[PDB]
Amino acid sequence: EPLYENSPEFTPYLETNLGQPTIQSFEQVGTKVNVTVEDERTLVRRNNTFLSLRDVFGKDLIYTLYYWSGKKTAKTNTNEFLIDVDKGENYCFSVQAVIPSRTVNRKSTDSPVECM
Amino acid sequence: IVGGKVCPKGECPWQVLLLVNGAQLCGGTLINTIWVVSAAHCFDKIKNWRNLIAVLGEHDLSEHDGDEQSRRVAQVIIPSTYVPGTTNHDIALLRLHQPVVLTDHVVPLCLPERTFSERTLAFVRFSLVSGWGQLLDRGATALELMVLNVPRLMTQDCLQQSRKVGDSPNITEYMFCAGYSDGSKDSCKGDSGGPHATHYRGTWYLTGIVSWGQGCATVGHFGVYTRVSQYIEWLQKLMRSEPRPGVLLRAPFP
Amino acid sequence: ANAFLEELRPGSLERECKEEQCSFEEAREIFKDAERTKLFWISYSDGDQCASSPCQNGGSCKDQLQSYICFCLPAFEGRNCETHKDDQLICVNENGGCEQYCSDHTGTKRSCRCHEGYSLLADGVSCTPTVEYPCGKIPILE
Amino acid sequence: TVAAYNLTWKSTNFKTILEWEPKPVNQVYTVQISTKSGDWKSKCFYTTDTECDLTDEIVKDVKQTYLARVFSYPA
Ligand SMILES: C=Cc1ccc(-c2ccc(C(=O)NCC(C)C)cc2C(=O)O)c(C(=O)Nc2ccc(C(=N)N)cc2)c1
Ligand SMILES: *[C@@H]1O[C@H](CO)[C@@H](O)[C@H](O)[C@H]1O
Ligand SMILES: *[C@@H]1O[C@@H](C)[C@@H](O)[C@@H](O)[C@@H]1O
Ligand SMILES: [Ca+2]
Ligand SMILES: [Ca+2]
Ligand SMILES: [Ca+2]
Ligand SMILES: [Ca+2]
Ligand SMILES: [Ca+2]
Ligand SMILES: [Ca+2]
Ligand SMILES: [Ca+2]
Ligand SMILES: [Ca+2]
Ligand SMILES: [Ca+2]
Repeated sequence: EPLYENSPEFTPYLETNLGQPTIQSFEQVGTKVNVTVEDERTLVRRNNTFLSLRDVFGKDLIYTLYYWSGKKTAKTNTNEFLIDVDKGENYCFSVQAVIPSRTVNRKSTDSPVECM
Repeated sequence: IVGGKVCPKGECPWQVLLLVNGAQLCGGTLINTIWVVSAAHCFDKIKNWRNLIAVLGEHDLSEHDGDEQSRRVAQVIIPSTYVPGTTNHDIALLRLHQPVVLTDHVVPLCLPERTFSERTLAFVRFSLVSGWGQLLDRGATALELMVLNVPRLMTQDCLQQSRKVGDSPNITEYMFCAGYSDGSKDSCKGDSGGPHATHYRGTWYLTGIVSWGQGCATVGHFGVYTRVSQYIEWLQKLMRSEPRPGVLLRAPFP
Repeated sequence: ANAFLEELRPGSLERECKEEQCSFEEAREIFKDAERTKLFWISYSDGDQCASSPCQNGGSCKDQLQSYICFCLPAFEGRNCETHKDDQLICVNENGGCEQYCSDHTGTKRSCRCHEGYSLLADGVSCTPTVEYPCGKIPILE
Repeated sequence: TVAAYNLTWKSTNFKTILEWEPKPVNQVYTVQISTKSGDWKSKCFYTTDTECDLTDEIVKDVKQTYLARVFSYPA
């Protein structure tokens, strides 16, 4: 028998790192701003099509938004935030993927910061 | 077999029963119409090399039906390297006096090539082991052929994972571990000589022989099987060799 | 960037860290608070590890923090999609797709064989019985 | 021949890479992967590398636990 070594066990769904999110866009509707997070593709393929992180985790996945003098936060179980803002003030935004149910590797890294 | 199920009549058709003057001795495995593979240690204490019968198509030891065929064992071939009262090189090749007749109930297990076995069969996790041996370590033997699914381990993992014990023989390269274990668990006394059979892409191969264990189910212990892949060339060379005149024959290995 | 002027013009993050490319202070001339500056700086200063075009064989590169991910066309794998799956048809790889025996040949393709009592079909990998009771089949289920 | 060591899983968005030491000297590696009750599947055959992409296996079912092992052979 050849010399061999065993690896640690690995459960992808629980242990794969979440990648860096990006912000697709933001739009204004009077006092309200819509922030859309890009669906990040995974290497899971359903029939010659790469699935998104939402397609794989569904309701297990949430996105957090930091915006801004401190910081405010918003959560969404979709890819969209609808936030209230003050008129004539310019805001900056950043998002983080979170899987609350996890014990390790719960949070992605923060997205690039975008500003109005 | 401990913790196994009945093998439905016909579904373990290469199981052999060996008797010496009517008494249950060991299991065996039919590999063609005249040749049976068993364990060397099964023959250590024989001295009636003509009271030695093979039975094929057996199921229920307590009723004789039309599927049973009996044959006299003409010859028992073991390695010269085997040593009675030890565990290494624990394999026997048996020539039947007349052929068996192949039926829905009596079919050989395929002996594989060495490389196929080492490179492919070795990495199929679960294989079946079967016999009429003890249902419990203590306990009694089975009347109906019993069968069990066991997972294979590489020796490094078998050592690192077996509970350590003062006077257990070494696992050699002519052996491989079962079983896991955890007590549920395994095979047992009286199953010896019987097959460890591996399924692959629609066909069944002999990969092992029931040999020994530290008792049964074996807690912290695994079943140990003869690593058939090491003996394939030796089996093939003897199966084409010319019958010697004695019953017991020690042929050189390798 | 900052020309003779330019800078005359007050702090923008436009036309100053992005239509051009900024130093860590042009970045706090702007954000003032520093969780906030670090937060911007982490991603800004990281750079595109995908610029070196590491993904081969038609793969697409997605940028990460101090790393990347290659997405591969189906016949490829590897960190950089460097591995042709089609060149891996060797007997150690799932027995070569052979149903029974596999034979490796340097110079040429792997060839499949069958046990006594079977012969090889036309598809080149499948075995079929040439006798009534071949080894290793259970008649009462076949 | 030396056993590989420091077997490490690198995974991001299911892109899953096994890494180990050491750099091989007159020895090559083969990798095997299975589920807890499945067959061992061979990957990255006779490589001189110290990594193996296992993405294509693990994405078959992301909820399974997998075990891997690295084999050392002399050249
Ligand atoms: C290699 C030497 C060796 C020698 C004799 C015996 C032996 C001793 C006594 C009896 C017995 O009590 N009589 C009943 C029978 C004859 C009908 C039977 C056997 C036997 O051959 O199986 C065994 C032996 O127990 N093998 C064995 C096999 C598997 C496991 C397991 N997987 N746990 C544990 C043990 C091994
Ligand atoms: C392309 O650049 C990456 C990092 O940006 C490097 O790791 C690769 O070797 C190169 O081909
Ligand atoms: C990025 O993804 C890979 C898989 C290919 O489809 C490329 O053409 C695409 O741009
Ligand atoms: Ca009977
Ligand atoms: Ca400028
Ligand atoms: Ca400037
Ligand atoms: Ca601009
Ligand atoms: Ca400019
Ligand atoms: Ca400054
Ligand atoms: Ca400036
Ligand atoms: Ca300045
Ligand atoms: Ca980057």
